[PDB]
Amino acid sequence: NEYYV
Amino acid sequence: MDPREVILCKDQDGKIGLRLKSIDNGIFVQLVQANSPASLVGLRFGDQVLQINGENCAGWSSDKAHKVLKQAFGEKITMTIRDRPFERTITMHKDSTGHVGFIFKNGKITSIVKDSSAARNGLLTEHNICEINGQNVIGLKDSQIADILSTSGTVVTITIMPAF
Repeated sequence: NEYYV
Repeated sequence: MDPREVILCKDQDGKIGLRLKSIDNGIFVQLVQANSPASLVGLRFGDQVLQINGENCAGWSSDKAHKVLKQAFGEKITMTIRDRPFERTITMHKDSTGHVGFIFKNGKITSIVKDSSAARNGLLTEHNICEINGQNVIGLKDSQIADILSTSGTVVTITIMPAF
């Protein structure tokens, strides 16, 4: 997974 | 700017809680075990090691660097250190949606979102995230880093380093 932040 | 000296104590197997990496013919701190002597003297990921017991680290492999620590005589090891030579700091502002404007995975920035504060501030990809608003995030999972960013107020100040 990734995390747009 | 200048190098500081540190003095650490070994455990029984002669260890200090430190893994090192060879990069551009210098030696750099790659891992620092929790509650180790390395940790206590403030060594972090990205610190450059110039000397171990007065002996220059230049050109050494990490295997050589570790060997020199394991075979070092006595109870104290001295190191001469340059604090993260590669570290930079970027301050961003969350927009309306509460985002600063980048994608990350495994502590590395992988994409910059168009016309966000991360874009305006020239945040770069292929860079590890070291700290967010004082909080060290090296050795944390992506979810803990995303939660640190969430409860953050508007100003988000990250230190980064090129992955290298």
